[PDB]
Amino acid sequence: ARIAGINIPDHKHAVIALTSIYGVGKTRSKAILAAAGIAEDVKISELSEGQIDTLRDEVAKFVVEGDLRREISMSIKRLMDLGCYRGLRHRRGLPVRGQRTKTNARTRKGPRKP
Amino acid sequence: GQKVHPNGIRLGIVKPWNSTWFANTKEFADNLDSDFKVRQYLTKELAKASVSRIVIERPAKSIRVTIHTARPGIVIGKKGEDVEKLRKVVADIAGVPAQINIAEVRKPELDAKLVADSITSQLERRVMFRRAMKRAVQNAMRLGAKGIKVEVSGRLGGAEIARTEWYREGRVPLHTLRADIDYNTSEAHTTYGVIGVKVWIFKGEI
Amino acid sequence: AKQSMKAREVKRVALADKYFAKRAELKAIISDVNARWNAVLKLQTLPRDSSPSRQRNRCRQTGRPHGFLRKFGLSRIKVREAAMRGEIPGLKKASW
Amino acid sequence: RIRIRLKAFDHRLIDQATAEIVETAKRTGAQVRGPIPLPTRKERFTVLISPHVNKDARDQYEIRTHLRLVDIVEPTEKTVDALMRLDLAAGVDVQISL
Amino acid sequence: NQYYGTGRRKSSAARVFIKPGNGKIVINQRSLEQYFGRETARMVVRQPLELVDMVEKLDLYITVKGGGISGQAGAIRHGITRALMEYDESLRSELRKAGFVTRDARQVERKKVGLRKARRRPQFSKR
Amino acid sequence: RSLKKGPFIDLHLLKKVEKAVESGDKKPLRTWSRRSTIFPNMIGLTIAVHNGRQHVPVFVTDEMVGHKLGEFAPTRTYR
Amino acid sequence: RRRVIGQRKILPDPKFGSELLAKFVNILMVDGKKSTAESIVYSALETLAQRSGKSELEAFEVALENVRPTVEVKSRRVGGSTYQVPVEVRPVRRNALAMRWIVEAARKRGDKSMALRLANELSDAAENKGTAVKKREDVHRMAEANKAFA
RNA sequence: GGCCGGGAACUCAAAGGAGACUGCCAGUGAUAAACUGGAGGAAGGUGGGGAUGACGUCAAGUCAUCAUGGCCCUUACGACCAGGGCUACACACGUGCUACAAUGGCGCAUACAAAGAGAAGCGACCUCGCGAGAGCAAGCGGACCUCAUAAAGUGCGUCGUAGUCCGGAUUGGAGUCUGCAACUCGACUCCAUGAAGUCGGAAUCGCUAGUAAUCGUGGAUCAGAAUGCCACGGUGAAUACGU
Ligand SMILES: [Mg+2]
Ligand SMILES: [Mg+2]
Ligand SMILES: [Mg+2]
Ligand SMILES: [Mg+2]
Ligand SMILES: [Mg+2]
Ligand SMILES: [Mg+2]
Ligand SMILES: [Mg+2]
Ligand SMILES: [Mg+2]
Ligand SMILES: [Mg+2]
Repeated sequence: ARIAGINIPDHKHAVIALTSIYGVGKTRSKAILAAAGIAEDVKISELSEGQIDTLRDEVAKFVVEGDLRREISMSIKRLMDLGCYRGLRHRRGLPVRGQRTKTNARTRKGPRKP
Repeated sequence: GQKVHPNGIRLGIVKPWNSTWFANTKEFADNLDSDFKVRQYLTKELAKASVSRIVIERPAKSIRVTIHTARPGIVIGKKGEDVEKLRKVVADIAGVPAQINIAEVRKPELDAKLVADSITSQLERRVMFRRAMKRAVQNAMRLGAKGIKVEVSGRLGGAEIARTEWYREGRVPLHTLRADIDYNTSEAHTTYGVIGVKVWIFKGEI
Repeated sequence: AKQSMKAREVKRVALADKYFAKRAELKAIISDVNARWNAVLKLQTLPRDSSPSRQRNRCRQTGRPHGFLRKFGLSRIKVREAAMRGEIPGLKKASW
Repeated sequence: RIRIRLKAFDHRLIDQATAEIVETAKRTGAQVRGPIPLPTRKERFTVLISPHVNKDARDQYEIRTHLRLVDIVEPTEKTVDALMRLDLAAGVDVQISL
Repeated sequence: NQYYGTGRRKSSAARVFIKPGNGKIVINQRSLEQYFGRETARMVVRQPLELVDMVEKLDLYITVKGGGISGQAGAIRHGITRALMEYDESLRSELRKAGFVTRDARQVERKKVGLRKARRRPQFSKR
Repeated sequence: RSLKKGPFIDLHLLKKVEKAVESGDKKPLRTWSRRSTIFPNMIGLTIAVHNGRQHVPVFVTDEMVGHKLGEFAPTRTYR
Repeated sequence: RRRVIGQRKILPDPKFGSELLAKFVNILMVDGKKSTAESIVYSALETLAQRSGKSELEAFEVALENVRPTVEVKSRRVGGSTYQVPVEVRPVRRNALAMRWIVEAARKRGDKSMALRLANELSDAAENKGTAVKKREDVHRMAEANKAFA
């Protein structure tokens, strides 16, 4: 089921499947179950109607999918358009966590640019 | 450069420490500093005193400072004058009741530090570097001992290129822990360059 | 060693004691959860070098800021140099 | 009922101080607990030997802090002072406690 | 009557108490299996036993500490075979014949300086 | 920015910036306390932050507060 | 070199008691995890011994009988040229190599769990079916094809 | 509950001593040295490992530890202060850590160790906190107390070979603590994000046994920045014809 949108995890346990929802990890997923009244081993797919209904209803609290990936980029901009070292880093494809650039950074900049 | 320090590699056996005194981690650190301050002063104020060793014991807030000089007379002075003089300074330099006992010497020609400190002095006196070597050796080997090895560093004769001199008589097994060797050095500050000196005196095995 | 620097350390020592020793407490005091006082938190501005985390030990003998051993209070070098002449008690070539 | 923390750098020395405290204390009443050894704490010291570069050099030293327990049972009036009449050796260290 | 056997290997100190009676085995105040049960360990302990009858031979009191799994097991086996000599100084010849009386002088090597693990020499590559 | 509880700043900028609050905006503020957090009092003020070379015309802004006057003045020159 | 070691005596198989089987477990063993090894050797040694119906060490032996090389080439740098010369493999080596090949090939059988893989490869071997036997074929073909130097 | 008397046996602690010499046996070797096995024994062939590095070689390294001949700087190459830089990044090379998973991941249960550190320290107990951590405050200068409830492992269960409950980089939001001071540039916690990576060319490195491999533990430096260094123990291989 859409649950939060598109994402339709099946077979996998409710917990490990719920995580598929863009914006939740082992924590948010493991809690949403009990909080809603669902086991862990329970297969989201095999689950009965209500056993999937509450999910959506409760996951509506925390932000997910779009909104997240959406506003998440806004926060990145807020500082970029600001002009602080942080933002400045992004508009330069350089690490903000204060790492070393002279070496190791392929994840930030990318593969060699010889 | 190799060869481990003998007196150091023997600090456990056949060779006693030069500062036997207990102390905990806290003040152990500062405890050495004073040990250091007193030594240099006791060494400067006692130039031609011909002192070789200078043990240092630290009992209950007290200090020992046992000097092993070849010329005690001067170290003593007029009725213990010189000695008494030093004692006060030490106590002040260490900030505690310090003492000072004198120790004679079993022939200077057989003591490391002495033979060294001396052999070096001669150099400053513009004496044939080579002569001093053999001279000091001859005596040591004569007054006893079973082995000796003098070694003068570089810049001998004032050559543009420094070169270490050798020479040594008798057996000097530095590899034998159970050999006991009187080793000591002394730098000779020449008119144009320092000149290290190392003396190896083997008295007896066990 | 650098004489200038060698003395530089000393000053920072006295200051730290002659001041913060009996003043730095302010932190756990007006600058801690009791009544945390922006005012008192702005007062600390005056000593500076009085801070403890400003020393560098340095070799008592020489002054090597690096090679150091709290125990002997000397630099990695001097330790070995002196330890060999038996100037340091109970210290000898360790092996096992 | 009185403990004696004996600490020396070399066993040769410590043993003497111990055998001494016990020796005299044996003829002043107390039966004494006994010259117990206890584990020896040995601080090690690894340090570069060569100046500048040559990390694969280094040199190791150590300090074996020997100790004894002693502790005299059934103390005595004279016994206590009997220790003042005997307390030397700079290499050793005592710490009489309860 | 009752016998005792030290036994130790790889810094593993063990204490055995050879005592006549069926064949109980209690290590560290616990069952032989409650320590090495269903493990390739509770076999070596019986080795000296299985070699000269057990289960219906006698019961010992094991008290081992220091070391590890294989350490404990191996250690105990030593104490046992050791104490056995007390009950009968003859069976030794056989115990020894099977490499028992001996003590594994094998011990972890101290990490030498310069190396990376007592022997592991870090690659220098560039020659 | 971790400072647990208590936005820290240097006394200098404070006594100086406060004057600006009343006297109103005007010339910059030659300051080196780039490690001090920006406050809403200096909001849109004429400040100046050092960076090894010299000072830079730093002006406070709405959201530009919980930050340090320094994270707005780049130091190292890069192409 | 001058040294003259030999065959480091190995502890006999626990659940059985066969020296050969023992070393087979070591070859498969990894990270000094001897227990984990046995937990895999037997599990697979059983799932197979079952099918074959006969005792493990039999189905085990048969499997090896195939993956058993008799000769191999030995590099030789004589005369500025590395001539590949074959030679009959000693008895002890024969069993070793076989076991090594079996595991090394079984480990990369893309199955689900090591155990299952081992079991399969062990079977295929008993009838020149798996990769284990394959190796021996390529190795044996190396020889003869160099019999000239032989 | 060694908990209590009590017991000095045992483990241990730590000072002294015994023990291994090719000493003994036989064989090869000239009836030598030796070598090869065997006995006895905890250990056998300089038992294992340290420490110990000849005469000298490289005008090898270090005037930045220190010392020093000479030469230079002496309102300046000297001295002080704040901020910045030494953490720059389009690159390349060496040394490492963690991965690519099922000899594994994850959950729960749960067993065995060594060696060390500590009054400006180690810091429990209990209280609060998702957690880092905070409050209160005992004990220990230490086989008493604390750091400290080892990891692999063993049981059970789940996962199902998937770029996958693999792997964690990156980054976003919010916080703890150290120190005047965490922008530049600290460590860590929480939620979220979840890259590359599917065992790596030519070439190349270490290691012959408690070694390799693997798994944890402590310390020095130190307010606060270890995957480094030094050190400890658990588990525990393969192979050696031959030059
Ligand atoms: Mg100077
Ligand atoms: Mg510091
Ligand atoms: Mg290890
Ligand atoms: Mg030798
Ligand atoms: Mg040169
Ligand atoms: Mg100069
Ligand atoms: Mg650097
Ligand atoms: Mg610490
Ligand atoms: Mg630390």
